[PDB]
Amino acid sequence: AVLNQPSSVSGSLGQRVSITCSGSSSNVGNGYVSWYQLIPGSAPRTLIYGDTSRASGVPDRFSGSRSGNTATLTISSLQAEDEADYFCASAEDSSSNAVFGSGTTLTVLGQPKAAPSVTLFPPSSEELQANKATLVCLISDFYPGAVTVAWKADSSPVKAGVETTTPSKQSNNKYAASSYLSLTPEQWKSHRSYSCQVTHEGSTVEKTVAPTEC
Amino acid sequence: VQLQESGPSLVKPSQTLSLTCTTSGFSLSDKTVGWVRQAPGKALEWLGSIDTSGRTGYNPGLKSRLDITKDNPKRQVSLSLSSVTTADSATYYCTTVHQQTRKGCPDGWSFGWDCGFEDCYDDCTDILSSQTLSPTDTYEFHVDAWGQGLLVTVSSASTKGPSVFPLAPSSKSTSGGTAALGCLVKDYFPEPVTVSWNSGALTSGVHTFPAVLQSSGLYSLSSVVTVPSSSLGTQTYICNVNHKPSNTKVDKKVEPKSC
Repeated sequence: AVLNQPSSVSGSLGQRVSITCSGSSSNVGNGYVSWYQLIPGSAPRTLIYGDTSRASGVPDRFSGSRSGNTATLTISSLQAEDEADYFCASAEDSSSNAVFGSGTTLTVLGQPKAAPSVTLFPPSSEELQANKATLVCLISDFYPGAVTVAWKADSSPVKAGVETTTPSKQSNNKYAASSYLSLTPEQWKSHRSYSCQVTHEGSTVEKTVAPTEC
Repeated sequence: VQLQESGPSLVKPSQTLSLTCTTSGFSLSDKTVGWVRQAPGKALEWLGSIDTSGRTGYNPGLKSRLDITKDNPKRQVSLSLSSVTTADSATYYCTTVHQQTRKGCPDGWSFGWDCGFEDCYDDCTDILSSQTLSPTDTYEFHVDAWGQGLLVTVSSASTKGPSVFPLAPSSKSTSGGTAALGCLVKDYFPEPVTVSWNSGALTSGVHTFPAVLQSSGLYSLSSVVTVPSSSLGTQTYICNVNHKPSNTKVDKKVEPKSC
């Protein structure tokens, strides 16, 4: 029981963008569609209510419309802060029976490319004294949001103990990701070095730490 | 208008999830309060509401497990969701909602009262051969104000507070004038954890990464901050980790290495 939205919508800065919301006569055909914006780390925000009315604080470039059982949210000129998930909604058979749309992820294109900054932290003395060891490879300030991460022990590939997060946006609208290598204190002390290597577009950055250097 | 969700961060399968919304800045006899949730990677999902007359309405697909009550003097609204499974792990939002049922007649058709006199008529002049259609009710819904939301995890695994370790700056984390330092927040359950720096005084250049679910079933995350390299000898840096699911807060001073 969801209203049909496209899963993904993209546009470049300044371009026109429309998100559709197709239901039936029993929901959208009721004629009172609402729209909501979800930015990660923020609570949902009401954009449109009653097909076309804008909520408080919503910029004029957002407009809503409805043609029969299909409603449309339109951004007249895409701006960087519009990157978010968007949801339509409508009552059905009752004002207290709400159906939300399936959701649309809006990606705004056009921002400059940026090579990642990489910092590799060795296990802390506190963690080692607690019989654990975690190497932390933090990757920040890159665009586009796709990297490949590999680990080395000395010059040999690491085939176990690695966990890596999916890249997500920082507050400056660039991407960051993290990767962890879990080791025993013995494994850490027995090798001459460990490395985190990050590949982005046509470059690879490798950071190395060594137990003897600290 | 304030909306504050409270309740457990972790519930076991088959148990009953019970949440409370404490409200301020309006009257529960003037505004209706609703519940919405969003499971990870899924769309927003309506739960139900209780209106200014005390009438409850629910999501039909979840009605068999839902109960919503309110206490007007205490300004609180309560939600109960029984027989939970992992599909019920979600962020639960308390909201104020616009709800209205409108009763009307189609285009051209008018009510018997409108035709010049409770049913819908086409020709107000030839009232003797006009058809009497019952009105079609339209329903208005939208969310007015949104609470911040409370993350709830359904699992048989047990709560675990985090261990916090420093990610200390050295010659290998400096980029000339700036240096990266951070905190590793290791082995906690369930989500979420929030991290501030220097009790919120330090905000520029901070990034807290999303957590990894390790093979052990425990989460870990990191938070990093970029600071002036010249400050490392004199300025103190403390990461403040909050794990509400375990009622734990940890402050950790991050000391620069002499290496």
